[PDB]
Amino acid sequence: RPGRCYRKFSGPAYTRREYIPGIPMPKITKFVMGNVNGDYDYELRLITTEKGQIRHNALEAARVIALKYLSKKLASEQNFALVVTKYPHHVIRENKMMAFAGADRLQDGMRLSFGKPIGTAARLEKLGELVMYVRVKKEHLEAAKEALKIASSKLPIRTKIEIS
Amino acid sequence: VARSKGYRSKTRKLLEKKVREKGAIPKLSLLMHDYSQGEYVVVKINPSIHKGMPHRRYHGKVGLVVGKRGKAYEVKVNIGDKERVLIVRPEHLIPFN
Amino acid sequence: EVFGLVIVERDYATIGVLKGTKVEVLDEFEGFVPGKHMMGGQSQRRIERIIEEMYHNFLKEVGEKVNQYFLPYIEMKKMKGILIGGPGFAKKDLYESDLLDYRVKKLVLQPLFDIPDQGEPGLKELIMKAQDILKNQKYIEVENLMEEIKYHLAKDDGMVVYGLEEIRKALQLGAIDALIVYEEPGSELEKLSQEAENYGTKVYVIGDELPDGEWVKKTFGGAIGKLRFKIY
RNA sequence: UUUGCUACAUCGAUGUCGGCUCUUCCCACCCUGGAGGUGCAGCUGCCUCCAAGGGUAGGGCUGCCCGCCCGUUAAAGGGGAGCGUGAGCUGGGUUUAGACCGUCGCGAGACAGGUCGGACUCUAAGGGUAGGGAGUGCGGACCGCUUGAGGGGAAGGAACCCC
RNA sequence: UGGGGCGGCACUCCCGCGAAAAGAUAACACGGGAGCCCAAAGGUCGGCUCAGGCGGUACAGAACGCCGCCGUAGAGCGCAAG
RNA sequence: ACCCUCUUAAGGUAGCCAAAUGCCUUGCCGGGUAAGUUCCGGCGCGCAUGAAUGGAUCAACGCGGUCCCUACUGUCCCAGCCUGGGGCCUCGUGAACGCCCUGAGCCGGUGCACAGUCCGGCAUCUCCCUACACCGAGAGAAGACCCCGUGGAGCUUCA
RNA sequence: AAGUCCCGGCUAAGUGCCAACGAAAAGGCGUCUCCAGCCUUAGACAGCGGGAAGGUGGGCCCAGCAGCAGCCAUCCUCUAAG
Repeated sequence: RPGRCYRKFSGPAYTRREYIPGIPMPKITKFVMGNVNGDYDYELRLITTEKGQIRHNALEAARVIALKYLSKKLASEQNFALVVTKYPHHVIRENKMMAFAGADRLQDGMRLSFGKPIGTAARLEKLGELVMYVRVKKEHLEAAKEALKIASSKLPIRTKIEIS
Repeated sequence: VARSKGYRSKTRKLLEKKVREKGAIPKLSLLMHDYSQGEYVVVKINPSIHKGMPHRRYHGKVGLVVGKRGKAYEVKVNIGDKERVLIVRPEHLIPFN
Repeated sequence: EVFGLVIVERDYATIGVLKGTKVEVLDEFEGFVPGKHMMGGQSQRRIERIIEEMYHNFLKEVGEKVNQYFLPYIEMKKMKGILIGGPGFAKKDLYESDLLDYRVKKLVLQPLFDIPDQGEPGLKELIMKAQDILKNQKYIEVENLMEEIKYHLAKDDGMVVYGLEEIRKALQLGAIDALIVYEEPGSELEKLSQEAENYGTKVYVIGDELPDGEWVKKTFGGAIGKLRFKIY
């Protein structure tokens, strides 16, 4: 389903697992890559500039592409540390009954319209929240800006890159 | 769905007790005063004393003492434009001002 | 080589692979596409929705399951074609939709086939019906190589080497990119083929089954190869 | 341009599928015209950009629409107009009353399942359109010859053959 | 009653949330319950301290009884939730 | 093919079939056509065939349903010419329906969401005759469809 | 009806001449502006002629890759030059 459906806030935070049966497993499983505790010079970060939600599909695709680019440059355990910070706590739900139960003269239309869970997302409730960062030495500062630019292309919210 | 209208409905947090007020009645010095007719009191429900306990709608209101029946007091309170008389045990009262 | 086999119905699918002359089933699953009678809506307009919607939901998982079992084989470049069969229009709806990956969809060999049965007996029926296609699909590099060899011979550019004595000279230098060996058990040709594989030279073994094999045997004695670079 | 969601308009009625007939429009370009790239030698291909002036046909099967197929073609593109058009036709489909079958129901009966039979009203106040006659104005009554603001056009399009 | 039908019961009653820190507040909104059980599981008076862990003891074992140390409740209070 | 058990007594025999009965479904193979979702033959995973609730079966008969061939043709390619009666022009007789109004050219909008009348434009000299029916959400009938009413009527039965 | 009103700037598309009413991610040093950091008369950037390199084209593997085909180090005849 198009991402414009689940990019905006519609309702409260829906996270309590004990009152929500049958939540699908998120696509993201590994949130920290590389060699943390390595000796690094630069600590550049990816910062959002709007409020919204990021589906767990967008969050996993932005991670595979960034890891492949950095691993393509020199190596994997070598001097880079890739970390994605936000976890998908919010649960997004769809009134799927328009598919099946909306055509049996079953509770069709908007009758009994509370939806069923379809996946998870990361609410971004503040302006300027950290989403990813990567740590490299001084010789790799350029291959690290490009990794974050390619990853920023697969995310719904407008972002920046900051160097420190 | 419409809400159940029990006696203690929608009181999950009004009838809380803070961590430093728990236990069987702590303050005895308030109970050593005998309210006379014409005094002003505040209806403050004590969640741990379950006898002579008023309704949620009167918590924090200011009443006037008009009499006594046994160990409990007759308190006249205003809700809107209506006068209402309650019989409250003194563990659910504090003096006003 | 590996050939993909798919049989799809309105509510049943079978996935298999053809490894040489062996047929192996990968997954058989049902879909629960109901009819008009266990319904339901008791309305003509919206009863036809379900029958045409979990029909599509079933086709979605057929495509998804095909992707999981066939994409690994493609990444090692081991599949050479995909044959799809089945009764009705189920095969047409699956092939012409977006439910197959473009890598898989590009390997589907036309045309689609009518198969009445499912399971392993159905898979063997699909192979029997497509024996004509697999005849053309089994020798392509050999047919391409002979045309390329014929082009180089006329140009007289020395890119093609022939003769048992001269081939052994080029084999030691690793200059023969591909060596076509006529099938002759117990002769020097078979022994030469076994040695040739040690130098990285791809070897194609052909016999009388190909009309071009007679041309190779009559002219070059059955031994002819293509050179990676000019030698003399 | 589908299918849903909503229930704003029409219940003292806006005739409800398909086809035929006739007109016009969109462009997201199938062919015809221009330019470029190519893993473009030539022939044939594939792709990108401009462009709606002209074209896009005949049949078998089904009530169809979609679709499959036959012989050709430069190509036999895709959509809108109250799913354009029943005071133009048709009446195969569909939704009355009659009847048969299967399943269901104690029954009367039901199906969204199949099948046979089943009505198509009207003399055009107004506008529009296609043509044909008089009047007043310019400009006192008449005969004759003209110009060329303006308006419309596709008046032509395409293919095959020779060198 | 997001047409009616089929379904469900949001048709009597109770808890949380919806509910926007007084009061009132809707949805075929979400998460659930009651239609009883007890002569004690009721009344009063007295004594005691619970779950869990640590050290020492034959059978003895994570979990029998005994001797000590800690333990704000992490137990129990008929049944949903507070 | 044989034996044991449960619903509830038994467990579809002879035959027939994708049937006027088969959902899937244009079932599969063959015939007929250049090309056959219909038709014929065969098969039998028979959703849901079957024995006076009558099964199989067609001699003769049918203003019954369907498919194919020959002959024949204006049904068509693709229309043309001719004839009788009307229409057209004139004399006599002499109605009916539409009608807030006479103020109704059209394009884009506004507005309960498709205006003759409102807004912005572009147009527009007056009258008469024949022909056409596209628009006036054209005329004709307190919608038969659908829902509601603590409205009916006829039928049924285990109300 | 009332300003072809005044000052500082921008836009070349008829963009625009829209309170409620009609456009996103991406690309543009097209042009206009503000912050960083780094080189500049001890001659910057761009350009132009030359030196534009030598033991050695060292090499392992190789008929040969004589940087750049499969792993890789790393030494001065030197000074206005590598």
